[PDB]
Amino acid sequence: QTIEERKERLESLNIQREKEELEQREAELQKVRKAEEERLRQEAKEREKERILQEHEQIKKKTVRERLEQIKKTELGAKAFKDIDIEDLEELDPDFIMAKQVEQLEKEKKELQERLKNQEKKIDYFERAKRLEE
Amino acid sequence: GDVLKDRPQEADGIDSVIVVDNVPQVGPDRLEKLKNVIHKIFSKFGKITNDFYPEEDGKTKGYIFLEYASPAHAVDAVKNADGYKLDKQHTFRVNLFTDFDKYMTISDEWDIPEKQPFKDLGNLRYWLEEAECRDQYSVIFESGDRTSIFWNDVKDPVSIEERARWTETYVRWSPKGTYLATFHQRGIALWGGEKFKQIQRFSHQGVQLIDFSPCERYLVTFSPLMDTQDDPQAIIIWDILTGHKKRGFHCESSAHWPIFKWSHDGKFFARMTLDTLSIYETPSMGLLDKKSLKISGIKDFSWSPGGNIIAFWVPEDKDIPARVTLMQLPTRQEIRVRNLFNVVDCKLHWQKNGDYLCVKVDRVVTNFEIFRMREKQVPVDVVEMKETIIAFAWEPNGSKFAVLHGEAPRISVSFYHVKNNGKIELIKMFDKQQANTIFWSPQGQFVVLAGLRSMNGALAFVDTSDCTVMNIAEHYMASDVEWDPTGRYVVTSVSWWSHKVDNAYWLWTFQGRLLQKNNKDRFCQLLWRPRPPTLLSQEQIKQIKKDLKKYSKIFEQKDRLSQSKASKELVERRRTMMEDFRKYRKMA
Amino acid sequence: MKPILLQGHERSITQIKYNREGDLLFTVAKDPIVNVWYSVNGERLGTYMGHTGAVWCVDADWDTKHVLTGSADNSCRLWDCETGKQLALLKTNSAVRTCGFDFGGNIIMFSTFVSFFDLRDPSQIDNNEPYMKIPCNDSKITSAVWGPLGECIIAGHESGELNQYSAKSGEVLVNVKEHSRQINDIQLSRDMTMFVTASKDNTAKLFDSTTLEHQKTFRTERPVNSAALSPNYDHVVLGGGQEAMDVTTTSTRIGKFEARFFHLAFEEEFGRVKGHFGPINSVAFHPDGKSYSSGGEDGYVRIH
Repeated sequence: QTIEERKERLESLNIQREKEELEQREAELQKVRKAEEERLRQEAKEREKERILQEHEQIKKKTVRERLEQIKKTELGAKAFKDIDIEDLEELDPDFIMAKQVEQLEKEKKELQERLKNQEKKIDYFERAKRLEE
Repeated sequence: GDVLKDRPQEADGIDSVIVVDNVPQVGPDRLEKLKNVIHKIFSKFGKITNDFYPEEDGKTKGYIFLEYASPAHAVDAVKNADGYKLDKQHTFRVNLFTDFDKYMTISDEWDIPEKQPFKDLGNLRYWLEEAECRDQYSVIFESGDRTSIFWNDVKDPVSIEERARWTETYVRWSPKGTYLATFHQRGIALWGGEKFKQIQRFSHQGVQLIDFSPCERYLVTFSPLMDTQDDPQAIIIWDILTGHKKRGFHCESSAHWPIFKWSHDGKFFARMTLDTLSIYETPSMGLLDKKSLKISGIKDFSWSPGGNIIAFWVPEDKDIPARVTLMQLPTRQEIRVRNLFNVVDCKLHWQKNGDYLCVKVDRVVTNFEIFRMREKQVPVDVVEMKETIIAFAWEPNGSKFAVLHGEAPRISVSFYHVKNNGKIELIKMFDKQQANTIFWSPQGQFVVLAGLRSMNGALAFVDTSDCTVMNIAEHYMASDVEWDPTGRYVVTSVSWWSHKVDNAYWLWTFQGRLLQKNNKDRFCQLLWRPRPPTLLSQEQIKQIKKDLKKYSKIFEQKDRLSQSKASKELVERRRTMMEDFRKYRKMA
Repeated sequence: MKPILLQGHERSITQIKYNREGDLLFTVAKDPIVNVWYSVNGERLGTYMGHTGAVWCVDADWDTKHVLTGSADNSCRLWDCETGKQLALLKTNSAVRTCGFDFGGNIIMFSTFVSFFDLRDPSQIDNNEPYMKIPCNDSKITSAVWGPLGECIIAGHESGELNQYSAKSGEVLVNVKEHSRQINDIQLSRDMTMFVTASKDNTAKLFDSTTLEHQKTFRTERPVNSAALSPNYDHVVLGGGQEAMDVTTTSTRIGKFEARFFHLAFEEEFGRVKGHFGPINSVAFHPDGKSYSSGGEDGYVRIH
């Protein structure tokens, strides 16, 4: 049974050595997982940063391109709002007072006519005297 | 004859004997000289039959007594011949039988009584009493079809008196409102009063033009129709008050009629006959024995408006400078001679108080000569303008004046003042107007800086205390501009007699704006009748010159109430009817 | 102002209307000759004479170009204003009594029945006949006219009635007894959006067209036959020759028919101007607000 004995161990020997190599074979697949991980993290920072940095510069560039005060706030240079209001004040108040003054003098002629009205009866006395003088 | 006061008989006489003046007197050689010249008196008496020579007690005679073949033909005898051939010193006279103790008839024993007072009461007395304004301007419509005299238009009344054919031809009012004058084929009528009664009428057939003396002694009438009652003439002079004929006068060339110019006070007058002066004293219609008032070789003349001084302008002779003349009215002597060289044309512009005279000198460099007539020795200030002056206007009664110069799109108004310290000043320039005419208010300052503006209202206004534009009238109608005598109305009007874009008269305030218009059918003439100020008391005029404040009473509400009462309800009865009428406007 | 009255006719004027610009007033009359006058200065340009019976009515269009008359002579007439020549002649079966234009000129009213006439200016035809007839309903229509753009028709009636027409259905709506006598004339407002009716029953009224509610009565002591609305002024005119409120009505030599000034919204009489020689038969007002018009038994129109 010596020939019989040798064969059984060989199956055990073959299976175990292969399985241990299979464990080694499994390990190599596992090592690949560690290998994959390294590239991704570096890229993650890089991908975001690379796009952002150009964008950050470009977004600032776009604003800077238009940071020129294209509207220079000196288009006409008057910058007038209260200009229309101030003129309206002097003319309106003066005209009323002046007219009243004007009216007063105008009215005064009637008042002078009242001084004249005493003279007007006096003038009829002159009219009477001249007719009397005859 | 020989006598230094030789005249014939003073009346027509008996019919049976002929009188011959400058006759065939007794004495050798003197007799045959008027043998024919007295056969003038006796030639139309038939054949002269006897012409006995009377001698005045042996002195040389001028007259003889004559008889004819027919005694009663002496009335014929003195008209069909005069001036038959004569020698020595006798010619051209005839009459009838040496009549004497001649007589004349004339109005006497003056008592004014009737017709003295309708004219006077209406204006310058009632006017002063009247408290409204606009100068109580008269009205003329449809070439005299309706003629109206009116009261003040600011108040409810317009029309004071209106009549048909009151003025058949044109219109005229006197300078102080006392009289209104009318023209007609039969003569002139003076009208006056609130009811515009007939004041005086001068019967004068076919009178073509008239004028009135400043002191009302004389009426001046001008006609293209000639009458023969007075010497060969085309002009009658009438006494305006009495209707009496004062004088008649010839006119050689009727170019313009300011022929009898008057003194400032109206006391004396001057008149040109061609290049000769005839002087009629305005008070007496008498000749002035003042030497200058018969002057030879003067060429233009006018009077001071406040000083009675005479002025003459004589254009420059070949070698002697042109010279302006100041002749005083009675003394007749020179107070100032103005000799200037290269003068081209001259116009005389006086100030209303007669304090200053401006001479517009053309040299073209126009020069103004301003004479300080009140300051002693009459120093003359010369204003050298440079740009073709087309108008001058004095401030009435003041020492300021206004001028207009230049091209019509760029016409400049310049206001000037003359000062007590001699130096003249331009107060303000108002450029680029269309003005060519000035109608100042009688009260000062309110100078109407406006052109003709006929159908194209380009009128403007300058006040002169502050050189300020008070108000503008855009009235196309305005062609003439005048201020009221009171100084409270300036009327801008149009004439359908003259043009046809408007036909109306507008009655406005002298402030500077047209208020409203009363239309006139043909607008022959529309004028404010004068309410001219005759006098004033300086003390009453001084300070307030009111009863309290502003004008008269401090309230000054006596007339002011009417605006609010009449508008809501004019008389209550009129109201309820007519209140609906413009309630409708808003609501509907 | 001065009113110029033209009395170029020997028989009664029958209707007046001013045109849009108002320099012409169009009038047709009881004498067989209608007349066209310049309203501005009162010069009479001419007469329209192709009718052979009393022409009861005239109105002038929105363009102020042509005037038309309708008659009891069995005809309806459109007239050339330059020479008065009848250029075409149309027969009608009855008297046309009141006229008033639609705002667009594309339609016209006629009073017979209440007739509706289309004008198809694109077709070079002024129709001889009305385009529609509203037949009578218990009464007879004395007067009728077309409101603005033809939207409503307002008719005054011989029985004192008012009638109302629906443009989209073409017919009459209702009436009410109000007055006792015949409607003599009817003329539209200036914008034609509302209207007044009139009758010889001694009452005058300001009426809403849209609701048929009696809104207002305008009082005179005289039956008013005609009124027109004036552009440039809010006015109503009240009218009689003979006082009309008494039997044996009598006139003065002067001519007691007077122009009466009234408020359109508020209704009061505020004064009068005499001068016409008959009952007012017709009325028109100037587009400037400068005139009013009276139509007399003497045949005259006076524009004031």
